Amino acid sequence: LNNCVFSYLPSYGDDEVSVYHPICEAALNQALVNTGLDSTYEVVHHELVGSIEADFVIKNKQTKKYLLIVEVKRTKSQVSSTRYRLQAQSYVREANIKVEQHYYCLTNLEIIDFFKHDPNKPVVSQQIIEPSPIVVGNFSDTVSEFYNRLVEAFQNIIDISVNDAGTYKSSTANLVDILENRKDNSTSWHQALVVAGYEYIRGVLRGQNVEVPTRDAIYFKSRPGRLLEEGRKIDFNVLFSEPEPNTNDNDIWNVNLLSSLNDLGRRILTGDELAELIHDIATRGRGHEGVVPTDIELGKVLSIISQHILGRPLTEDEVISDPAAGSGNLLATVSAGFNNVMPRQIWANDIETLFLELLSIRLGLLFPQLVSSNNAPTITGEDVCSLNPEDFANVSVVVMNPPYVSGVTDPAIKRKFAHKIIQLTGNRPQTLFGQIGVEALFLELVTELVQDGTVISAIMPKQYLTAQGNESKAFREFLVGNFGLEHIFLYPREGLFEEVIKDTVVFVGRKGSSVEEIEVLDSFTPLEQVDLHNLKRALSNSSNEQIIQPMGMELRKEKREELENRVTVGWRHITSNGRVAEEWITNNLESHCIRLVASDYDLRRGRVGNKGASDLLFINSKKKLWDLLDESVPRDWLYPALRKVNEINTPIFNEDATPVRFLCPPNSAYQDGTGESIILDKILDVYVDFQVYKSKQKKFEKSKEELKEILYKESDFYSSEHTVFIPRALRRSARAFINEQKVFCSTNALEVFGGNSEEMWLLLSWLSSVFAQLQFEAMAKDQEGERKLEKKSIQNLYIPNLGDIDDVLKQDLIEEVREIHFFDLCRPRVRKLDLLWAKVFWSGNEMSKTKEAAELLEDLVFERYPEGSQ
Ligand SMILES: Nc1ncnc2c1ncn2[C@@H]1O[C@H](CSCC[C@H](N)C(=O)O)[C@@H](O)[C@H]1O
Ligand SMILES: [Mn+2]
Repeated sequence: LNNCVFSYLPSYGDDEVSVYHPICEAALNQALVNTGLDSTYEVVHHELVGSIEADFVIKNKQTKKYLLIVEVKRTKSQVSSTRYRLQAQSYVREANIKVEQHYYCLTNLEIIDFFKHDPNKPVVSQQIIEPSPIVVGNFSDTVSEFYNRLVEAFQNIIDISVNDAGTYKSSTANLVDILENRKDNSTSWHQALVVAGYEYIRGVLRGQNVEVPTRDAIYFKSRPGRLLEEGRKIDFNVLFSEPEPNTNDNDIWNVNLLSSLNDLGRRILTGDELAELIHDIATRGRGHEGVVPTDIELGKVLSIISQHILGRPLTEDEVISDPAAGSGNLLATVSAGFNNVMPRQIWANDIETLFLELLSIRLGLLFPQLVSSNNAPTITGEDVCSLNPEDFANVSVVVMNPPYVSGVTDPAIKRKFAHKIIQLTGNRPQTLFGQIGVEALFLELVTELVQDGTVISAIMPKQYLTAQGNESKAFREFLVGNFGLEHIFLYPREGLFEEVIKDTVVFVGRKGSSVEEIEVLDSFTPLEQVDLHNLKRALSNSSNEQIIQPMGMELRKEKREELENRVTVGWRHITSNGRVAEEWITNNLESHCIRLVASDYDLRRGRVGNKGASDLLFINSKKKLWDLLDESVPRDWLYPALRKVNEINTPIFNEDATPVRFLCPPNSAYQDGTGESIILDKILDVYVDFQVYKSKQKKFEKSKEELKEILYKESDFYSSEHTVFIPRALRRSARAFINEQKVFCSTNALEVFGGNSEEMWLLLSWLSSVFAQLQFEAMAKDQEGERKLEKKSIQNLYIPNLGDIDDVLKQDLIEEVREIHFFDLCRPRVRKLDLLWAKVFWSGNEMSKTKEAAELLEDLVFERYPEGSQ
């Protein structure tokens, strides 16, 4: 009977996992029972698929293959969004051979969109399957009717998937086609959007009991000028402008397509569907791109933060602006969070004129009860460098996801922004130093353009927080200057093939202010899990003394003086990433480990080559000397050596690991009469002559007698079998190695010794894991550039209790070392070695705790050394 156990339907602001997921899960299960497919298929919540986690999969019990992937979102605008449709599609691409059928689904429960991934036709809107979009209802509906309809829709979708009976929606496809062919013709592009938009707008508005002109577009086919006038009576001036459609248009006067668009409007009741569809096609000369991909969850949080920095109500004359509006998603989301805004207070601008219509459509239908011929958003298609302070006079809040170009700045773009800033301020840009990015110039230009007190919220690459180039230094100077930084928001973002990523940040300023303490807001939780009601109240209750933390987040305060004085070095000190990692290590690793210093092992800095004559000790390190000497040195006098920690690149430190050699003559080479002493005399002779050759005065004083003694001494600093070596300085590779035979090590590495073969290989296996590396990055929480750790800090590393690993596993752990290289710290990946080690610490859950360490490591490394991720 579909008996519902739920008392309420969600609110858009409810935590997705806590509130939406149980409803969706109960419905999927019921759908399997109703059709009797529960004998064959199971519902799995949070299914790990490669490096990502799916909200729901319908999974075959016997084969473990995927019938259907279901991704849940909170809002209708999210379901319409190409970004989130690509995220859902990604699960099918990541599952590949584990797939039964290529069907996937995106839903906020109110609306279900149903798709079939086809690798030979990857464009999302080409993949919508009939009868999407399925309108289940609205969250203000009676729960039981709504729940029943949810169950029936899932039943339909499951039946179609299991039989591979899906059919691609043709109208969507026909409209995509029409627009793709008009992309390079602004006249016909616009003409198509006039007709299509008229029909879609009328559907959205009629479904919401808003009065619309009663005649359908096709009625005006012979008099299209009338279509323009009929549209203007609703609003959307920039859409309902010239040029008129042509009567002779071979594509747009199609009853089927036009009805379909009107119906689509009736179904969605939002401007989002059509706007996203247009944006996909228009944004094909990409880019067009900005700092982050579409993030509606972020936009919702930004809205709350903006209002809190504003610190007062927005009056009726005050405007909310996005000067590089793009798709309109961010402006639409942020605007919607201001109760009582009028359509006339929203201003969207973008240089790309192909976005004009879609911006009109999205933002005009945003407030469907209010939009009219006298009350509509302003939509402009101007380069920011053409705008003037007067254009921003009424602007009280700016939000932006500024243009970003992942590569090398176009100098003509650079110049165009710089001149405009010079013109406005009389001075060069505060940000234009080093290898400038357009995003910083854009932000600075907008800042100069607005009035004091204007709230400016900008999404920026996180590198700006922590990087040490002159461009990041100048940027932080800008932030605590004119920009009037008040708030820093740190959050995790979602990627196509990566669950969480901390590579972006939000900077919120109030122009011309100089607040004493700057807010730092850190979300430990993905933004979909943030209860928006809790956050609203946490920010506005946080008085002077008592700082109230929102759930899954920490709010802290930093003194401006501290950021001002730490502008060259960076603001890494403000992030919590190092603290949580220290906590994670303590709650998960410490009980089963001991500190290296407590253990039986000895620690010692590499001894070789500390007291000069490096070029002789490492006979083959210098090419010109070696071109001379190579024919003169017996191969068995050469021992594998470490000078620069860089030259090894493998866990096994032997002759095959490195070409670098140390010169160790045998004992008989030092006594007189033998042939060995002869061989050595020859060598030293040629060495002396080359030192002359290199000398400007053709002089070298030091005798063979002395060189003999140095070589004899340094020979005694060899490293015993099964030493494990720790580089003192690393950039990007997780480096640790072991030797099997006698080697020589420079001062550039730390030596660990004392154990036996097995104890030593196990320690190497540990050092090669994400867990040991995590600990290193934690000790280095206050560093930039290379990670430099000496005996002092490494003494304190936690190493696993020897008597805690089972003998089979010990054998698996050592073995695994034999089949790895050095993992990339900027992009760690969970692998057998880590999972193996995970068995020592956890029964629940190996994968998920190993996946956490990996993510924490990645985030810490991104702070210390960004460039490895670009
Ligand atoms: N020089 C310039 N002046 C004004 N706007 C610009 C610009 N260069 C790029 N832009 C715009 O900056 C935008 C990046 S932001 C991407 C917008 C995103 N869809 C959203 O909802 O926020 C692009 O749309 C691009 O057209
Ligand atoms: Mn979800």
